[PDB]
Amino acid sequence: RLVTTFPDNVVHYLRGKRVKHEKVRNAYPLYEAMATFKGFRTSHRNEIFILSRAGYAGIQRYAFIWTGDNTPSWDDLKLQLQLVLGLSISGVPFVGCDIGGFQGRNFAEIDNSMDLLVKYYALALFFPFYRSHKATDGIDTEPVFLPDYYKEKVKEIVELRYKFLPYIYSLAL
Amino acid sequence: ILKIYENKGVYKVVIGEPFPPIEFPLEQKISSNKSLSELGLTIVQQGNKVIVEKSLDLKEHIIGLGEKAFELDRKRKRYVMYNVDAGAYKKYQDPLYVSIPLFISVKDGVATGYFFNSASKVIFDVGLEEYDKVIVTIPEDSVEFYVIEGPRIEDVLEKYTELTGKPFLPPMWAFGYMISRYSYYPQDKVVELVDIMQKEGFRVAGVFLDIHYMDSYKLFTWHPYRFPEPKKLIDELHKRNVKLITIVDHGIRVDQNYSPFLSGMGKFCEIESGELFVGKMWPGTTVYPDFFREDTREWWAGLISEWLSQGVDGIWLDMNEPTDFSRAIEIRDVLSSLPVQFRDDRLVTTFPDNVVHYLRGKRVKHEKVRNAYPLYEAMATFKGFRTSHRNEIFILSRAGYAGIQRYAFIWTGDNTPSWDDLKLQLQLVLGLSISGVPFVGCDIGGFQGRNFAEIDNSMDLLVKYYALALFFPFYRSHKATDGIDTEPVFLPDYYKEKVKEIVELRYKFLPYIYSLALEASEKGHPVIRPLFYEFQDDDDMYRIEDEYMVGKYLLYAPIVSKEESRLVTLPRGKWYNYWNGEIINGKSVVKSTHELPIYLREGSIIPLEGDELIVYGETSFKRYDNAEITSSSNEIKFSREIYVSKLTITSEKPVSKIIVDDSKEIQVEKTMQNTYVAKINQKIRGKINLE
Repeated sequence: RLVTTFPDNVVHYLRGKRVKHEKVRNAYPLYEAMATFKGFRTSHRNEIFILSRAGYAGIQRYAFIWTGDNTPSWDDLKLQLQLVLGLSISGVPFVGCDIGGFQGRNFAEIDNSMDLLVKYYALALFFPFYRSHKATDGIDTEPVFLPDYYKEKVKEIVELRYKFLPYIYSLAL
Repeated sequence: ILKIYENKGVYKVVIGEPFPPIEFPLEQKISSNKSLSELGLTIVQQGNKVIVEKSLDLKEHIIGLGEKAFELDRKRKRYVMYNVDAGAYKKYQDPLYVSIPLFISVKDGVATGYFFNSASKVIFDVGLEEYDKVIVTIPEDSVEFYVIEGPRIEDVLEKYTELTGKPFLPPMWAFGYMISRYSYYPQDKVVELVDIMQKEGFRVAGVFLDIHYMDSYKLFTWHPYRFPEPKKLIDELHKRNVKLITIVDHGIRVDQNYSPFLSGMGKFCEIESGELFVGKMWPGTTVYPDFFREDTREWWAGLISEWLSQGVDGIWLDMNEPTDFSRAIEIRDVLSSLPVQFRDDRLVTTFPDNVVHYLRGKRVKHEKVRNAYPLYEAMATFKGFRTSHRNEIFILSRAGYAGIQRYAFIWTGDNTPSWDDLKLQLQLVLGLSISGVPFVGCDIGGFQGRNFAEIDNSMDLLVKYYALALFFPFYRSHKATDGIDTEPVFLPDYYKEKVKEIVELRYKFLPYIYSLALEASEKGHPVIRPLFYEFQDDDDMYRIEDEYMVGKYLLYAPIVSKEESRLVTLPRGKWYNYWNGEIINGKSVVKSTHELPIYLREGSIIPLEGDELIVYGETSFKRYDNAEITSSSNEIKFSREIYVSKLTITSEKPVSKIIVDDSKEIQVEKTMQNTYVAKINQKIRGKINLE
């Protein structure tokens, strides 16, 4: 995976000084989020919403963070919980994961069963960021495409979330 | 150029000047009034390619495409139709062994079929490239496809079957319990095993002989040491009423003293430059028959016929994708030393690109007609049975193309034993079934042995396989060389008894299954069906994949997990619980009450072993022996005199007595809720009344 990072000969200008990318790499997303947040101010937009995949200390000033490209599976339920809680205990409060898992059907070790999907909705019941996201070749995971049995379960879980939204938002404040 | 022909709700669209892999007759070529736009299609011709587009709505369902390791509703995936030796395939792997370029669209409850008659590497991009479109790409400058009107899915399949060919009617023993392995030998061991199986109560219909029976893998030969007395072997099995099916590959060994090689000369596949296509297969250096040629077909039929004359009862065609290993071996020889791990590109096992065939006198590239290869091999093999005046025909094929149903059964190849595979096998056989190939099955217990860690050989999983395929048309146990022995006789009594009861239950339902087979060969209706086939108007049905219908009357929800019970989704209408007698209202979810969750639909007639008969509601049914049975008000009519042993009537209203032909009255007995039994044990002229 390290092959997907910027090469070693890349440089930036931090506070007027020329520095190597490897010395300041992790702060890159922080400064991008900062500039994007500034973009909302420039528009006199009071309701700000920014989602970021990467981050560094301070990223909480400007954005929500979701756990990226997770794989649908029973084990992933426990993994996502460790990921969001680790982020949360580290200063980044607004977090979540892709409900139903991002990965589609590009490899065998993916579990697209509907009862697992229902467990994802239930797992993130109280997560700050509650989003369903799926890859291009993954089955359609919108609740409206589920058999009535499962559709009703997702419907009741989402309604229960909205019922607790006031509490969640107070904690956000 | 663009021509459109119509007739019987089937539009034949011709783009350019097509040269089909096989020609399908049209009994009325009437030029159509409907245009492409009224057909909802867009067509583009480019660099030797034809792209056909159709819109795709959010609620629209796409089914078919044959053997696909994916969910039955095919949306959000780009499929490739190219026969390939899939090896130890896993879910979501594509492509596989069979290529049926047919897909059915169900929009607003109405079904429409689309069949592209090209055996080239056709791409079906179902809402992937463009979320709201189905894009079909045919790698040829010309092509002929058909739009098949429904409106019922069954209506599309009847027309499709009418077009490509009705399934042949196989003998009843072809649906019996088959034992197989890779491989059973020497000949004395084959008989010993059959004896133990029968002695312990297992009714074995036939045994399959894999490649170890041949002499150095040479087709049409017997291993001199393992099978020195083929006649003895054959008579012993027949003496025990057991059929013998022998595997036959497609590779002819390049051997100077091998008869088939010498007699087949002139009829083998060639390469662009004119030499023979010499490759690698089980017998080593090999050449392959060009089955696209009439004469090659006649030559093959002759060898088959001669082979059948020793008393062999069936032919099992394998590796007929067609597969070749020369490329793989070439790579393994050059990089064998290197301590690096190779990638598993299955496409490397297909024929090279420079291979050519002669189709209807014309020289064509293998890549243009590849998928039809197994079809022509099966055709020639079927012709071999005719040449032998053999009425009971049995042919098993691994690969296939549209029309393969005319000549053979298809099994899902080299599956891996695992709990997840239970669900995969169900999608595979149902996909094949909804695509025109009715006689299908999978290797019970899984083919893979112990050549890699991710294989589950637990006995309770094995039992679940037997239970899963309870109603599959093809019921065979097959295992790889290094796999544990999976024959029931080697299981602890606890598990052995369970397999025994499952097999007995299958034989009890054989009459119904065989009647559905007759229906398949006459009307092209599949034997096993996904729920959406009978209830295409209910969107929920397209997400149910661990349940399947056997015919129009029986719903089976096999247990595909370690649980003791499962949730069963019942379609609209009333359903009768086969085991405890409960009748539940459709469009609901209930918990299973038995290990084998079977439910009968209101309006069912099911013939069982030993002339037994189950009737629930009003319907009409044709038994395999031509006897038609009809149930209405309180009357069961028979098209002709037939014997009836035990009659079971399920009814919410009590039944005190039945009357045979207006005179004799038979004692009725309430055995459980909604269940009434009458021990008739006598011939019935024409009717039975209920009171």
